[PDB]
Amino acid sequence: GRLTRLYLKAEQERQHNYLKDGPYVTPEEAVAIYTTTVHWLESRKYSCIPFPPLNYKHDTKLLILALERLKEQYVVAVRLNSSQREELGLVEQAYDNPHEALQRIKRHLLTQRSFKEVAI
Amino acid sequence: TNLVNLRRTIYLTLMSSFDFEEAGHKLLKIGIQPGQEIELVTMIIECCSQERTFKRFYGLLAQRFCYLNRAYAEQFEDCFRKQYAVIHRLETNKLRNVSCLFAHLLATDALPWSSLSCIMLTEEETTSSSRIFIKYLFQELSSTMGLVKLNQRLNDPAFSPWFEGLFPRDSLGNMRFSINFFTSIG
Amino acid sequence: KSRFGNAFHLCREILRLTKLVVDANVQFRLGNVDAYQLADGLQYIFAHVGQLTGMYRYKYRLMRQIRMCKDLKHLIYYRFNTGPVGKGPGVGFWAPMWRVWLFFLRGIVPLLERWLGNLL
Amino acid sequence: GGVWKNTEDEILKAAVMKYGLNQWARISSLLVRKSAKQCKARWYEWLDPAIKKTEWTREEDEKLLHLAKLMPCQWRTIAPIVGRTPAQCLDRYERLLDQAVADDPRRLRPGEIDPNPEAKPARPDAVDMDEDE
Amino acid sequence: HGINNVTNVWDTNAGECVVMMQSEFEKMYDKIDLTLMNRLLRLIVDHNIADYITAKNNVVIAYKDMSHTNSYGLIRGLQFASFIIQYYGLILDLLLLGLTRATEIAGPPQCPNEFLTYRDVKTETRHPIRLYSRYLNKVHIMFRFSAEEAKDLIQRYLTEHPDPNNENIVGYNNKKCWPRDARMRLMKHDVNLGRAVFWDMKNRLPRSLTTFEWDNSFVSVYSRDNPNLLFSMLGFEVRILPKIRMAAESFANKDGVWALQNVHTKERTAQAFLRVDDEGLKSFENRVRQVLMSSGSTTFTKIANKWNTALIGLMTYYREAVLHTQELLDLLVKCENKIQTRIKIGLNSKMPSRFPPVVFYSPKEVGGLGMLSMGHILIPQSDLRYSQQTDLGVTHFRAGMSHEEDQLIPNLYRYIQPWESEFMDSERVWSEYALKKEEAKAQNRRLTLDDLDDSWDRGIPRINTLFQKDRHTLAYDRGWRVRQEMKMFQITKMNPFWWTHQKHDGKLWNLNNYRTDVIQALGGVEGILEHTLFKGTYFPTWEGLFWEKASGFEESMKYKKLTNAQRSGLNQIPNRRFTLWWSPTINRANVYVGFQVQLDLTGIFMHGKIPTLKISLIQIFRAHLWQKIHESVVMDLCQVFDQELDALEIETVQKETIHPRKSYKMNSSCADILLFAAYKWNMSKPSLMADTNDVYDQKPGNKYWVDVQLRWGDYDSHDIERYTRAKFLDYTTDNMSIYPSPTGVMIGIDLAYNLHSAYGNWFPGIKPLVIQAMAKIMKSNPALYVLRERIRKGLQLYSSEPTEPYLSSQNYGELFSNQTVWFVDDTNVGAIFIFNPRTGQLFLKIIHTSVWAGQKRLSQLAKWKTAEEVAALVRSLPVEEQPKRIIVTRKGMLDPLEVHLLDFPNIVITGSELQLPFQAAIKLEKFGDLILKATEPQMVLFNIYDDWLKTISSYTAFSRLILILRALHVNPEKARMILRPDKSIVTQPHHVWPSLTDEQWIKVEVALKDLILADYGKKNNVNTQALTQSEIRDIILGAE
Amino acid sequence: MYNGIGLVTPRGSGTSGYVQGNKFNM
Amino acid sequence: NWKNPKGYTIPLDKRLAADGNDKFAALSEALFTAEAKAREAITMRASIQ
RNA sequence: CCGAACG
Ligand SMILES: [Mg+2]
Ligand SMILES: [Mg+2]
Repeated sequence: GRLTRLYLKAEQERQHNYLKDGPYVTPEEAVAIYTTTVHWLESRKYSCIPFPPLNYKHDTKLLILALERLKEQYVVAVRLNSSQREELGLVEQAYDNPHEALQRIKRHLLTQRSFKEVAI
Repeated sequence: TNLVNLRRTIYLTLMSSFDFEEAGHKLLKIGIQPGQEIELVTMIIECCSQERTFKRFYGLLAQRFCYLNRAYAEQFEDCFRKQYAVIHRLETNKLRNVSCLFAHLLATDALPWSSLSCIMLTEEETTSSSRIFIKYLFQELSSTMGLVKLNQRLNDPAFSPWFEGLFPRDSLGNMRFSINFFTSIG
Repeated sequence: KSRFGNAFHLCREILRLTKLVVDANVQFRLGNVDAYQLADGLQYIFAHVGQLTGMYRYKYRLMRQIRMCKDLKHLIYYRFNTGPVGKGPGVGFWAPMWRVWLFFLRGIVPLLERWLGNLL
Repeated sequence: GGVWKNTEDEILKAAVMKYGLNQWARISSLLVRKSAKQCKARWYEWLDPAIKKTEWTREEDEKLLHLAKLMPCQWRTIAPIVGRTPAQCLDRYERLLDQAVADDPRRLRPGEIDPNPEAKPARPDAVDMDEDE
Repeated sequence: HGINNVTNVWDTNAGECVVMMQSEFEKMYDKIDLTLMNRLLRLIVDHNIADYITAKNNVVIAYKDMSHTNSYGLIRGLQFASFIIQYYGLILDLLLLGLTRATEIAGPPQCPNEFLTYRDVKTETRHPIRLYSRYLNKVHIMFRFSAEEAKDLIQRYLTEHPDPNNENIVGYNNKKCWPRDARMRLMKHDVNLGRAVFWDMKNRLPRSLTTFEWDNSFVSVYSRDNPNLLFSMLGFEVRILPKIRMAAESFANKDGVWALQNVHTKERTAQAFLRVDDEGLKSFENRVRQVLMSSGSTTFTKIANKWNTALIGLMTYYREAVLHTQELLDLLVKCENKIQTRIKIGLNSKMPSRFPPVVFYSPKEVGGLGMLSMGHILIPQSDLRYSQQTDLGVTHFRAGMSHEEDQLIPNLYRYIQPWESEFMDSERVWSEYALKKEEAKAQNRRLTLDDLDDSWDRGIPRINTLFQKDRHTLAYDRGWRVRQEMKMFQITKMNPFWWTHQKHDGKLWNLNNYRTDVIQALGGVEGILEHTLFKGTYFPTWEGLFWEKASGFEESMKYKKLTNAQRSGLNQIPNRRFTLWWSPTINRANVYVGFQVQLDLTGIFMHGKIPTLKISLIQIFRAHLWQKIHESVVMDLCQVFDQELDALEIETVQKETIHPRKSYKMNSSCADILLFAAYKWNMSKPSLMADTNDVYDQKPGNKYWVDVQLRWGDYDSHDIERYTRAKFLDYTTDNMSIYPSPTGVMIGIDLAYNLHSAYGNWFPGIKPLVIQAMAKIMKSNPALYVLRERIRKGLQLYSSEPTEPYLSSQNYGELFSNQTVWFVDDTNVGAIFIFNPRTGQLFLKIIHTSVWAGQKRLSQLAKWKTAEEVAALVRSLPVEEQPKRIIVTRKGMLDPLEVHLLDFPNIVITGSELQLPFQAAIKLEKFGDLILKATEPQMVLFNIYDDWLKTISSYTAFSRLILILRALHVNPEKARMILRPDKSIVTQPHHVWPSLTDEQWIKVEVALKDLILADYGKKNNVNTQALTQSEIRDIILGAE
Repeated sequence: MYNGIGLVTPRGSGTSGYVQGNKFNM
Repeated sequence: NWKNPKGYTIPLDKRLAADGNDKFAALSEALFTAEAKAREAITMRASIQ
């Protein structure tokens, strides 16, 4: 507990200093970097990853993989708290109706730009 | 059943140890009496062949026991000839284990080369498992010593008659089967 | 309120040992026991204080008297039964382990008088 | 689970007066529907007295647009420099952005889970009651 | 294998030097700018996904009352954190390499080249950077330099960091973990090529993003004067020694040494020597420390399973690198000991030989903890002063972990296939599968299961996983290996198998041969059960026997009814089964130290203080059962001498009753079976009952003595013959012993191991007679039986033997026969119940509250007193009125009354699956008033046959009182109106029921059955119209 | 004897502290 | 704001009250004209190719 | 090596 507090003082201060002492990456370091990446990706004949299509053939298999992964934390689980029970509820809902889970997920990716507090 | 109890002891020794050092030392203090020494060596082979593949434990402890007392060395060579006799009944995994162990010890002078006479190279004399184990041991020793190293060691006049069957000169049918087979090896 | 401490319990395990020894001699003296049975039973008492008294619970350093009496017993029993003499009761060479416990008692008399004077 | 009915906002505010800003699971206990995480979020996203719920200035809009090009998509960073809260900043920027261009795949579906119910204003107490309310 | 295959890698002829640099990107995640990250992500993904990924990182991180906004780092617990890390790191890889060395290392977009390979050798050799990998934030680079390239580099380095004094070498990082010759030397060209390539690659990175740090890096040069190339990659320390260089002695021998082949020349050109990092050993030791620092009060079995998972992770990850890591072998011995002694400390008995290897290492099947082991191996350690210099080889070794005999617990290595072998096997099985499909798919005889069982646990994806339930939806699972790595930033359990995943890898190890070889090395399941309280359960074979898990009564009863006031009280039960079951070995007589208290009323000696053991053994010989077993065996040997009462020259010997505290008088014995016999018969000299011979000299009259005294053997002393001979030989010789005959011959019984024997003076016609008697006694007694069943309940060892039919519905007529049948309901104590179906009377004995003024437990004391009051009735009853079958409702009373019915061992005790409403019997106004109105304990004779059975049958009035009891259980304020139809509709005061005529009686019983049926259907969502004969009768009487 | 090999104290390491000579030494 | 043994209700702001860069523009501008130049050169060269 | 109290 003392070390998480001490780390978080240090880390709060690092986050503050970034906003004061500004982006550490220089405007012409970032551009050399962005340009190297562009010329790489273009050398590789790369195509962007598109937004998960509506009639996406794999959309439900990927969601089921996701939910399997999220469930897996709960296959030994013996006592859950309200966020773990809430998680299992939402995993069950998304297994039960994959299509509305998928529509929620795509609405999140499309719109959601502010998110809840992360616990550390 | 006391031989069964010694196979108990020797197996249990091998399965209960880490390095070939420990296994060997514990075995030798079990008090293995002469005449029954082979009872260990076959077990030294058997479990090694049952292993899913090569743990170098077997060849290690064996090539440490061979120069420890050449009795076990001649026993390993003669049991190699007996294994040449019966390898027809061998599953390929235990086959590869036995062959790779014998070749690994071969490249390290832990057994005489004379035991290698047990290889004939006739197609009426070579069953499938025969030539398969042969290709295995050949690639193994050609790795363990090298291509030029094996090409030097095996061509020696002091090694000549011991490669009699494996390189037959009496029939060019044998010469062709040997050449094609060994080429298909590597 | 009836939980006694290490002073009371060390005193009474020491008194239990002296009872055992005194009783061994009283059995000899009533005639119920030989001199050989007395000697073997005294050497047994002195070699088995961790079995017969429980005194190590209240002063666990006297595990070294118990280890020493065990080593003394191994040595004496080995050198005793050499030949046809064999493997059972009958060895009554008790002065080595007796003197182990006498050293224990000389060194613990001051500690126990302190503890028991404090209790009193 | 669900948006805040105005009785809950006022119990949460009375509890913030009684209990302070670090007892969110003590405050979470008055409200049966809400958990400490949601009470904390409601306070910080809607009921902090230091939240300007007033109409948007236009010094503030040009600050918001400067920032949304400076720190793109960093609404938690942008938000204290504008002075609003990240959901206020976010939807205000969406409004201004549609003002330039002048169903939608970008709006809440009926029976979907709203992500931030703690940002929306309190559903007012109704003409009736319930033994829950 | 890629280091080996770079062309002329090992040539140091022209001064060419090979450098192996490894370093992490030093604050790589911390320093991801979210604006630059956003911009770069928009290059590879939809701008909406880029913006979601960017916003998801800009969040508030809260700990308790602390909180800040993340503006700068990356949140590593994000689920797609790995994708950002790997793409950002790819950008840093392009910074390190340049877009030409990167595009050569990667290969064309159309034909990319595999991990460490190139298309040509002109492409391979063009550039110093030969081999390259980044494992998320850690980089491994292998350069090969000309001496011209190396010289130019060292120049530029020193001209940039000029130090004339030669202070270059001082703060250099090369590991001391290897021997001193074999590590990287202190040459100036080599130390300086190391530092120069570090410095030149560290200059390649904008320090606003990352640097390399020399202290979290490692460079190794292979040069003229340095033969080995070193690295450490994942937990593995690797030292590669080529043949061309300083081998000089052709070396292919060790189990954990990898032989590196060239892909072209196929000659083994080098050996890789593997250890485990000092970070790997610290990781494992911390992981054991964490197991040992657990919930504090955990079962022995979860301590053992967590040890097992820690050990399997260690051994199945590192496999052969564990071999040549000797600090690991010592760590494993120390840490397996640690686990064991935490388990021991769980019994307040740290002693060996209480807990021999058998207790820990015997499978969970055989009641042991199932610990795997890597500690019982000699630890090879060579002469200290010289050993770090030259890799001398081991001359001495130390005993790792102690055994019990020349015992040996199988080492867990030998059951884990080496990684080198796994990869050779995999090359083979997957190459052949490639040719097999590449050949058969056009031939249309495509591959199928059992075309491949030459390979089934084989291949590094097992050739086991193509035949999988989900092989369609595991082709879409990409990035799962990173996924698994990155889950440490999301959950607070650390998966020991973060590196592998069965749905893709397969199982990759199998430790079943290990459990069978550990059974064989413990002396087989029989030699294991020699240490156990089995042979005290009298289960004839171990085979038909299974253990309770108890996981059937954890969730099946309750969700939140378990409390912390009852939590450890439940985690003590599985240690009680374990302790009771190993008590022959735990509570054994040859203990080093321990005061040896004899248990309260038994002949059990506890050596030391095992509290769980004493509580178990104290509720097994409850109810003076030691006394009872002695009584029953001496009684029944005298009855075998009422059985053979005239054949030999003997008298009536009846049940010799003596001081009860004699069975557990473990120093002196006396007064067993009556001696009295008419004439003179000719006794032997003191032999063991084992033989049969030697009938012999003088025979005195009415001096025919036998003494049967019990015992509880330990594992190390249960030899009944030696004990019985010694007991006889001892205190027939002694004066404290009252033996009327000079032939007071001794019979011993081992209550723990169920053995028997005898030694003394045989009075002819005995050894074939006493042998017979004992061989039938040790199977037949009620006392030995209630023992075996108390022990079986304590162990929860059950067979598929379970006893004769219960009171199930198929027997509702059998109680009406000529034998007096008894029921009992021990819930309502209070007052006890006796329901006799054949006569309609009731023995309503009401129990006063003074019998519970200060009694220890309500339920425990009440259940035993109920059996004792049944026994007091069976006593104060004549012999003609005693029962033969006694059906008990509540299953708890099967124990006590069977012991109380040892003096009348003829009465049958068995359970009942049927339920009856004797609860409803106390819902009657009379039972609800009078019993609480009574002041003192009194027996109330009663009658459920108020005036009925004078004409009505026994079964008929039973089928009446069935609906009576049911509608009183449920309806009771409804059954009142049936039994209170009119004020003038009267009753008798000397009987409970108001008696009517047959038509009104039947109408009221039809209403009473309707009350039960229409009240069961509405609670069961069940129609009353499709109810069958049995579908009604099974609910109306009791429970189905 | 202890000819420069191994543990100085066999107390806090978890073995009984016996150093057997290799019957496998050449 | 942690302690209240008495339980006194404190006004919402009597609690809150007692005990309470220019490079970003440079970077985002550089990155945005980098995006622009990259996009335009990509479209130009890929539509003439 | 090895066991008692307490929490
Ligand atoms: Mg305290
Ligand atoms: Mg307390």
